[PDB]
Amino acid sequence: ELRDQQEQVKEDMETKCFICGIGNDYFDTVPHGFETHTLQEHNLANYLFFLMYLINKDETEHTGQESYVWKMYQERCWEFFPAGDCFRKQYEDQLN
Amino acid sequence: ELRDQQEQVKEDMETKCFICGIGNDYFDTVPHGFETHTLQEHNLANYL
Amino acid sequence: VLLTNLSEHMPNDTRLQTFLELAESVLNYFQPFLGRIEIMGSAKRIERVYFEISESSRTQWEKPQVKESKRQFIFDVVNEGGEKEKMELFVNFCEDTIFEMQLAAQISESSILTVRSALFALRYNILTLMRMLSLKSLKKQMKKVKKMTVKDMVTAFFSSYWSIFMTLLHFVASVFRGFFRIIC
Amino acid sequence: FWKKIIAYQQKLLNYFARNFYNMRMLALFVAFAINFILLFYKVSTIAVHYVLEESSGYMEPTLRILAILHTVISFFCIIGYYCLKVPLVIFKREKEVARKLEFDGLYITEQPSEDDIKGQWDRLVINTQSFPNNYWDKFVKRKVMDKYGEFYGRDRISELLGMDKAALDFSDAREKKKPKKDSSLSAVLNSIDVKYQMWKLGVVFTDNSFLYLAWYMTMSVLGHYNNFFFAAHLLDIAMGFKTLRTILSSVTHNGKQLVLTVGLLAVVVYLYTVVAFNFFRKFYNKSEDGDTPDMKCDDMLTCYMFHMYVGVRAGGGIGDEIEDPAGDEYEIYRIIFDITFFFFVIVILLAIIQGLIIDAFG
Amino acid sequence: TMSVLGHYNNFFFAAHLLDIAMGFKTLRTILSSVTHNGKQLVLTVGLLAVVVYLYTVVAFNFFRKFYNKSEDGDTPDMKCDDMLTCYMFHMYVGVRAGGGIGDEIEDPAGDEYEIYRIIFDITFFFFVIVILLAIIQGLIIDAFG
Ligand SMILES: Nc1ncnc2c1ncn2[C@@H]1O[C@H](COP(=O)(O)OP(=O)(O)OP(=O)(O)O)[C@@H](O)[C@H]1O
Ligand SMILES: Nc1ncnc2c1ncn2[C@@H]1O[C@H](COP(=O)(O)OP(=O)(O)OP(=O)(O)O)[C@@H](O)[C@H]1O
Ligand SMILES: O=c1[nH]c(=O)c2nc[nH]c2[nH]1
Ligand SMILES: [Ca+2]
Ligand SMILES: [Zn+2]
Ligand SMILES: [Zn+2]
Repeated sequence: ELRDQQEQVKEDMETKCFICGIGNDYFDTVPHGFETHTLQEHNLANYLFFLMYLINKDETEHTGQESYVWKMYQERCWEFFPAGDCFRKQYEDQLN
Repeated sequence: ELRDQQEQVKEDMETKCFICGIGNDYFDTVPHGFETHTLQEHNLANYL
Repeated sequence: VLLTNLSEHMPNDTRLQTFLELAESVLNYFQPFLGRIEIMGSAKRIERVYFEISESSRTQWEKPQVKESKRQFIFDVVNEGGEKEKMELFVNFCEDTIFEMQLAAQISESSILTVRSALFALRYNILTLMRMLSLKSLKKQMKKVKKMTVKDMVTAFFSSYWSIFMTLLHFVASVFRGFFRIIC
Repeated sequence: FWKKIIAYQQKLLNYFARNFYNMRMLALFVAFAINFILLFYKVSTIAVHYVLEESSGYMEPTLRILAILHTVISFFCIIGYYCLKVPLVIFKREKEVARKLEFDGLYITEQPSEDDIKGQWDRLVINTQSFPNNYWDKFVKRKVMDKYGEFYGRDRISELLGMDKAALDFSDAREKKKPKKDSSLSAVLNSIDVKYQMWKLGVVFTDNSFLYLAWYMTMSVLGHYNNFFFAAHLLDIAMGFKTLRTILSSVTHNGKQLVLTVGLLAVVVYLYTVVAFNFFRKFYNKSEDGDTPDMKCDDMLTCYMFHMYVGVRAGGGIGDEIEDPAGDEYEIYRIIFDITFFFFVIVILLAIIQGLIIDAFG
Repeated sequence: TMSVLGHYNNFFFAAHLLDIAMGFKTLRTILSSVTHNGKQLVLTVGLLAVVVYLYTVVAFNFFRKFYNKSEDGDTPDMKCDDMLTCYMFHMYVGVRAGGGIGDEIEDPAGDEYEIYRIIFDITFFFFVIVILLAIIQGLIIDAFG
């Protein structure tokens, strides 16, 4: 069962992304769609880089979205994070 | 199989509520949706 | 960043792609530093966010102190992470990773012989195979077997392949000798 | 005449390639018959003369004939494999090397990783004139020339790939050619390439199936010297049947974790041996007679022997073969020692290796 | 035929007690478990035979001197002198030894082939007892399951 749980974790990564949980099946319509969704659209590294960018940027110089995320982060509100959605799903009707 | 049936019962509780059987996936759109559906919306204790 | 924003919000307009080909080198250079995430907007729409990623922060990311920690974090959250505990744990791990990468930046201060013996063995052994053609001893057998004899022909062909197998054995022996020289 | 050597050679090669499979089957049957003949073998009583006892009285001539026939059939199996499957492997590797040469520029835009025997070996085939010998067009050289020559440098890229621009211009210009003669042996020697034959035979030797067939070769020729080497050919049934192939590959499939589990068993046995060496030596006498002792755990090498061999196989722990600890002042320590050995070594890690193998098979 | 032969010899009537397996569904499943995976089972038995043959050949060529099974010293019981009897001594009583052929073979301590004997018996214990026997066992029980 320990082996099975490790394999379960690995294949859950392979099937779905962490940030919004949309399975690879939707992204798989376009070539390397899940891979792209992982490295640029929904990247854990990119989100952490955004967090450090917010921390290292001055309060005066924050943009609108940056200030919104910073305010929500201070108040420990995680709604700004996407939940079962992305840019591709949001604008599927126009983009595709 | 006895162990598997016990785990099956427990995870069936975790996935779906008893009263109407709608899975947690629908309630999961809002935060703690299944938990809320269990303690106030569909509560066995409340029905009793 | 402005060009990327325009391109992503309008992929259809061809003039924008013309500017993109005019500026491919700039975008290619700025691709590692460019950051791209999707957030839930204040107007109930998903909005892409673009930001700068520093090279030092990247290098700290590839440093192993990040790697083992993120292994552990993923392993924990995939197994025992709830709907909301997943995301709070992600934020907590982000802060912990920030601290430990600051620590890493602080602490930071500022088969060839196998291939090559195999090449020797193969060249030597094949050259020995063609040393028979260099001696030129097939023309005399040719002149003897000007006449027509399928039995002599099959014997000669079998001898040539017989020695090709012998050559294979010499190659195996040379590989074994090289292995002995390297292990000793 | 030379027409007739070429004709009969191609006829033999085509026959052997056509019948290569059934002929491997006949080789397997000959090996089985040889082993069945060896079943009735015997020793006679100082040089021990191994004499084959014969119930009917005709076993040894039949064994000689079948050994020679096994060698011949196996050699012709070599011939059939070379005629049949070798060109396919050569063509596949030629396709790969051409594609990484053109699309990726593995040897022009980049360089081989230098840890890849495949790349280091395919470095030689590039300059050969027989490049795509079996991969359709011989114009991939010109295509790579057009793609990468002007960017990196025409002269030395032409030196690397094997052409010259003189031939490229001569292609468009007028050409006169002198047709080859089958009589002239020197013409065929010039036509065949030392570097291409280099690359081809190296790839063939790198091929795994050719290595298996060469193993079959060596086992047969050694079986001629000693008839018992023919028993190794009976391992070919595992190659023959898919289920036996699955059983043999089950070991390798989980073999990495299997090696780790064997190492862990070794670690545990070492710890138990150290404990018994420090404390429980007095019980390790294995001599039935009282006059001379057989003091097994005096040397830790012999004690680790006595554990690995015969304690793991005891079936109930090392406590079975060790003498009874009743009445000793270390009685409870001995009991805990042997019970923990029975659990951790026999009940555990052995069921683990067993389950790993059977689960890989499943 | 079993009944009419049981009239001649009353012990042939014991064969009719196999009819309970026909009678009950669970016993029918147990009896059909052998046939369900019986093809792979025959192949596994053949592989066990192959491995035992290889070990017998090795012991015949090298390890004959250990195969004495006579308690008294006056007359020897030289088991692996003939390979047919040695293959007997392996198939029967080495597979059933429970700890490999090393249990019933005499102790190899002090011989110049000591390490070779140890590797031989340990590999026999693994490949024959721990392996391929668990394989046949698991095949049958998994067919039943
Ligand atoms: N949201 C996601 N973010 C990042 N990777 C994701 C995501 N969803 C799935 N993946 C997959 O996870 C892999 C990269 O993430 P991760 O760091 O967990 O794995 P990895 O291959 O072990 O990485 P690394 O070699 O950098 O340690 C890729 O195979 C990618 O497709
Ligand atoms: N319809 C439901 N009514 C109540 N709980 C539900 C329902 N559906 C799912 N649950 C889940 O069952 C749990 C509470 O119910 P239950 O009493 O069966 O479990 P418990 O944790 O053992 O409770 P307790 O500690 O009170 O004994 C919670 O985890 C809740 O999310
Ligand atoms: O594009 C092609 N690919 C091939 O493999 C081939 N063979 C002959 N002609 C061919 N053309
Ligand atoms: Ca401002
Ligand atoms: Zn996502
Ligand atoms: Zn409900």
